[PDB]
Amino acid sequence: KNIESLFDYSAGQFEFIDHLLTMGVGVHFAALIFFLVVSQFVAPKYRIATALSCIVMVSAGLILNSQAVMWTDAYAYVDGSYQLQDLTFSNGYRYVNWMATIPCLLLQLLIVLNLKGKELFSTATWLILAAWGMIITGYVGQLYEVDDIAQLMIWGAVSTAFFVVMNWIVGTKIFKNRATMLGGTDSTITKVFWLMMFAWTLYPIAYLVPAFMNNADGVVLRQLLFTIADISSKVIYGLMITYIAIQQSAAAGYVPAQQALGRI
Ligand SMILES: *C/C=C(C)/C=C/C=C(C)/C=C/C1=C(C)CCCC1(C)C
Ligand SMILES: CCCCCCCC/C=C\CCCCCCCC(=O)O
Ligand SMILES: CCCCCCCC/C=C\CCCCCCCC(=O)O
Ligand SMILES: [Cl-]
Ligand SMILES: [Cl-]
Ligand SMILES: [Cl-]
Ligand SMILES: [Cl-]
Repeated sequence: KNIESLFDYSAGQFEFIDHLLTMGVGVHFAALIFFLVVSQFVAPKYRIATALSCIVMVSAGLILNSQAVMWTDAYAYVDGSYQLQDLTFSNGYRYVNWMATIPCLLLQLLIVLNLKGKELFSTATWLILAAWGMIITGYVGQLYEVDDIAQLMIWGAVSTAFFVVMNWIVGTKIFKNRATMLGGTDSTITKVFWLMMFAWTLYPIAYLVPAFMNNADGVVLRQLLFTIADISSKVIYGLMITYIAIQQSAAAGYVPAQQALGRI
């Protein structure tokens, strides 16, 4: 069902994909240690936002690790190239994991936006429903990336509709609650919005790779786009969320935050 199964891979193509996934594991678990240590400098009001980054680091890191082992399990060097064996490789597990990681990325944004109570519960509910609609329709579409490209594009259009509506909720909440943010993070949160628009858009681009580059080099390109998008949407994004959480904690008088920012 996946275009990965259609091709043999040169030693260079196979080893580069292996190193891309392995490097992605190292980056996420290295960042995990950072968010863990820094969490003690976050005020209790925002500490959930930094803990969610730790949850995203292990969740994304485990999928990248699972993809890397599946990649080496599925292919062996036979007659001068890496060829498919018994076990299969698939990108579908990324979609299943997004069902958990995307709500975590959205929740930590709502936390540093100083949303509370019923507006927090209502906004998160609509964001998660829009995200799940996007992921499920996209998962169904990529099942047809070999057998029915036309069906992959129609499911992608439905998924893009959820994507655009989700981004409109995110943008509306950011620019409406930007005024409530402390320590100059009202400026920083606008860059987080544009980082999200850039990084999250890489995923539909990779989703369309079977339509404009259905060959072994397109397989490499898709994993490369996934690596750029994962690092930007989770690691860099989490580093900006954590900075915003620390800066607002210090502005609100949290002494550990003031001492942490003061020592650097
Ligand atoms: C850390 C993982 C993230 C931020 C995943 C983001 C996923 C998306 C933004 C989903 C994108 C899709 C569309 C925009 C329509 C085509 C199918 C979906 C999955 C790829
Ligand atoms: C924040 C951005 C993170 C970027 C992560 C990717 C880092 C490595 C990127 C690729 C460099 C180009 C590698 C050359 C590809 C060789 C083609 C091939 O033989 O398959
Ligand atoms: C084993 C696979 C390769 C492992 C590579 C290890 C290198 C990881 C490098 C950094 C990952 C990002 C985490 C850095 C924490 C924040 C850095 C900062 O505060 O500027
Ligand atoms: Cl607090
Ligand atoms: Cl507080
Ligand atoms: Cl993920
Ligand atoms: Cl073959």
